[PDB]
Amino acid sequence: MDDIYKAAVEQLTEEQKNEFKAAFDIFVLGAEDGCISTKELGKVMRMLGQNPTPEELQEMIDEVDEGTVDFDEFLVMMVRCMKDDS
Ligand SMILES: [Ca+2]
Ligand SMILES: [Ca+2]
Repeated sequence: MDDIYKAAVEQLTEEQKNEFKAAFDIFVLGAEDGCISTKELGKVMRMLGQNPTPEELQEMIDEVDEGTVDFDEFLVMMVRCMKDDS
């Protein structure tokens, strides 16, 4: 696991990770695909209750990405987004 990610991901409980994975899995054919599209990214985040803004999604893509998002990148983006609730 990339070490920066390791402590965004330490904010999440095992149960949150499992829930997040079940949503993510809806948007891939997991038997052959490990990434969702950048278009799908906001859809999975909204499925999980987050409401990222269009400028934010591009920003997270620029800052987190290693047009695609895999599961650990997705976890980091969820953790970032969870911190902008009001
Ligand atoms: Ca739960
Ligand atoms: Ca559930």
